Amino acid sequence: MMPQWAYMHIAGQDASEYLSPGLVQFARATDTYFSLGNKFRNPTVAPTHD
Amino acid sequence: MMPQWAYMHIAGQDASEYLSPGLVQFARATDTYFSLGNKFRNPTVAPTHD
Amino acid sequence: MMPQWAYMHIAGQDASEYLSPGLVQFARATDTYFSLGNKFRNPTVAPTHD
Amino acid sequence: EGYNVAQCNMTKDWFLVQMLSHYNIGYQGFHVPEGYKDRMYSFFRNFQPM
Amino acid sequence: MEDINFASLAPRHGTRPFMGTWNEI
Amino acid sequence: NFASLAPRHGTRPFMGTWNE
Amino acid sequence: SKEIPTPYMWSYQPQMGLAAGASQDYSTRMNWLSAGPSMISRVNGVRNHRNQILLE
Amino acid sequence: IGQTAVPSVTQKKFLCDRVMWRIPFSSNFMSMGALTDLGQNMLYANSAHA
Amino acid sequence: IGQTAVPSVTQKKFLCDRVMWRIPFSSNFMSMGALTDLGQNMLYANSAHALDMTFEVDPMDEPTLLYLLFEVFDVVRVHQPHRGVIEAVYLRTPFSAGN
Amino acid sequence: IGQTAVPSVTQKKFLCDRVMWRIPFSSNFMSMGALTDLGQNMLYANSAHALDMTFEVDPMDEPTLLYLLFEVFDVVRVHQPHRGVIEAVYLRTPFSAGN
Amino acid sequence: SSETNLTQQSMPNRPNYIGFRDNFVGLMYYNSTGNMGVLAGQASQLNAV
Amino acid sequence: VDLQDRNTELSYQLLLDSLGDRTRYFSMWNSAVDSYDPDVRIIENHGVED
Amino acid sequence: LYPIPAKATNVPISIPSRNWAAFRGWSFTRLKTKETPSLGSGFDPYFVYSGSIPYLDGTFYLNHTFKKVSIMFDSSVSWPGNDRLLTPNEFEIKRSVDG
Amino acid sequence: LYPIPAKATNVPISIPSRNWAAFRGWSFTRLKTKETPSLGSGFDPYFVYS
Amino acid sequence: DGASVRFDSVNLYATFFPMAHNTASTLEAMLRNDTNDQSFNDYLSAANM
Repeated sequence: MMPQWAYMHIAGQDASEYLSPGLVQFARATDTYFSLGNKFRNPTVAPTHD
Repeated sequence: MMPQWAYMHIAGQDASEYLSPGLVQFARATDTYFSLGNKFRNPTVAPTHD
Repeated sequence: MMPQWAYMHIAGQDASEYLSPGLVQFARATDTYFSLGNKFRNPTVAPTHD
Repeated sequence: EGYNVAQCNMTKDWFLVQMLSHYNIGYQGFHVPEGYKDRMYSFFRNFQPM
Repeated sequence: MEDINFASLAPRHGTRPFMGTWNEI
Repeated sequence: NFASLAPRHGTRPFMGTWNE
Repeated sequence: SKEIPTPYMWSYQPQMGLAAGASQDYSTRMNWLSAGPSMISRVNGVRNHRNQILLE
Repeated sequence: IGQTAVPSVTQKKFLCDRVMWRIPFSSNFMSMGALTDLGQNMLYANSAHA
Repeated sequence: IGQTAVPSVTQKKFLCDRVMWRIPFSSNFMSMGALTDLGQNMLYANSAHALDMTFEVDPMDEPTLLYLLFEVFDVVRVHQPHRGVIEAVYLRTPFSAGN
Repeated sequence: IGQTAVPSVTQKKFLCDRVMWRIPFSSNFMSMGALTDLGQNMLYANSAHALDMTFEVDPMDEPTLLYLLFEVFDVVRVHQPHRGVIEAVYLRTPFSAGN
Repeated sequence: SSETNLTQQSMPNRPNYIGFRDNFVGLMYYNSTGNMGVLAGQASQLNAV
Repeated sequence: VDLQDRNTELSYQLLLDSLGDRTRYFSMWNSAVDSYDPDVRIIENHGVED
Repeated sequence: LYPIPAKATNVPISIPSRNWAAFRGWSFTRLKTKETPSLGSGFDPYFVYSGSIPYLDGTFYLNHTFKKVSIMFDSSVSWPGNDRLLTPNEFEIKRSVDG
Repeated sequence: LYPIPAKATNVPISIPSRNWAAFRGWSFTRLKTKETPSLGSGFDPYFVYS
Repeated sequence: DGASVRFDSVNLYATFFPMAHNTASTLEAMLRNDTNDQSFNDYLSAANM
């Protein structure tokens, strides 16, 4: 059921949305020399209808 | 003369402009698994002055 | 000190910012057949604090 | 029935299944996958009919 | 001997979570 | 068979290659 | 020359913690001898503008 | 081969070495997203499947 | 090798042919921009430093040369104000040549 | 080669196998767009021109063929208005087949 | 010519390809003030080089 | 509607070269492009290390 | 360019106090003397050699001959200092013995 | 340490350019080559004296 | 040299995306509208003399 998938990043928000905005700005500003991208899970989910 | 080039997509609008916007949204929504791009001609026209 | 680096394009504005906006439009309008990009210096500058 | 493919022993469903499940290729319709998605452990890099 | 490229503006994913693949109306 | 973040941008040296 | 001078750079003594003497910025000069007055004025305008900042 | 070629049986086979075979649990065998559609249809069960 | 293998010394070396060794004048050795952070760090600037450098190399048994490049900006600005006129202004910095 | 090298003529040639030669009908020989600028140049439009061409080739000592492709648009539009009906409309231009 | 010279042994000469340098390196004077090239306005001979 | 004044076979050969890498053989369509040994077309006679 | 005598293991260099604003760092390698032309002249009588010229062609080699290098501002300001590297005041490129 | 070949009577030495701040002076003496080891070598295979 | 070929059988295979019926019915209704006619152009588009 989703409460557990959301907490564990199997489904729900992307890292660019669940992380505090302060850290997202830090990552965007330092990404060319210190990279924070490989440390946060981004769910991807197939469509269930139509 | 251009009425026929437009109807036959030798000149005039791009596929993103002549198709109904419903079909353009359908294409954008399904393009990773069902691809509609190769079925619509996009004119390209060289500039005639300057 | 920066007055010389700015005049010589070692720091300061990019070519997209110091060229007259008419020329930036001319370049963007002709770039597929006559290419102006490689004739203007773009500074790149490391961050000095933090 | 003629359910083989690809001038070997493999079948029309199993080949459709392996092409879809590695590359999304098997609908609309079979071709050589692009070299960046054809990794070293991928199907079409390694399939050898004889 | 040249083709002129067909097709729309390529895929966009309708990100409620990170990429789904469905929103149409 | 899996993948993460990193596909996000900010590389311009003016406008900013470090901002808080 | 006399009125848009090149600044004297201060050398340092890290042993003693003092200036080590001074001599001009010979190491940072724009080579204008194949430009004309239309741009030499701009080069002098930069060299003047530098000295204003150093005084401030 | 030649005029005196012997009557012959034809043998067909394949090799597919470095691969490991896959079957996606997705309704149409495609990678629409890493959390598949069928893994969300089958979420809830009275007698969760053998 | 085999049962009768002779006792042995191990030698290790490397080759790196077409390269030219580098040391960026940047506080952490990274290319954060072409104009480095240390080149703006106004200590190694206006109040001017002396530099000494020393290298230890394998003895060569023939006369050779150290090739040392001081990496600097070597930029030109070209102005064309009237028909058939080119005024070009050069600045190489640091290590500038020309009044 | 060597001290007894014989006086010599120098010969030059080229090969270009898998290619097919091209001459774009565009005012400056560039692919600015698929519908070229000269193809829009309504002098050589409606008030229709005759074309003469001549080729000089190496004599082949056997019968051969010039293959000449006149590049044109060769487009079809396909309309499917009802269940099981296909109406396809073809226009090749210039060199249209019909009237 | 003699009975013993009948035993001479020949080796092929060493291969030695010769041609112009990559990108014509060395064919034009660069970074040599005694022979500096010129690009200057015809009537206003300030060298741009 | 087909014309004596058309060449679909060559158009398809040219199309595939633009769509992907013709240097990759695919048995399903019997795609394996005609070639010659480049050391045989133009003889590079640098003799022998004897 | 600086000379390295036959059998010389050490190569000391110094440049007197000057501006370092916008400096980018160092690049270096080693060249043979008989393989390097003296471009300071229109012609070079002592350039008795026709192989690659690593000073101009790229084509470096001899990079593996370096043992170590040190950098020192104002004779006492070892660079980068700040106890950055594994023990030193210098860039130890390679080791003949490693405890 | 600087070497002096057998029967030599002169030892010229030089230091190419140097800062002499807090230099205290010169002290010196003469040693036999036999009666002193090299060190920095972990072992001296030529130190045959004791 | 007598090479020869026999065709014992020829069969048309076809493969269908297993599309949701309401989505397929919707897509058909959009593709039947004359605004959305499919169009194609030969890659080697030329007359072949």
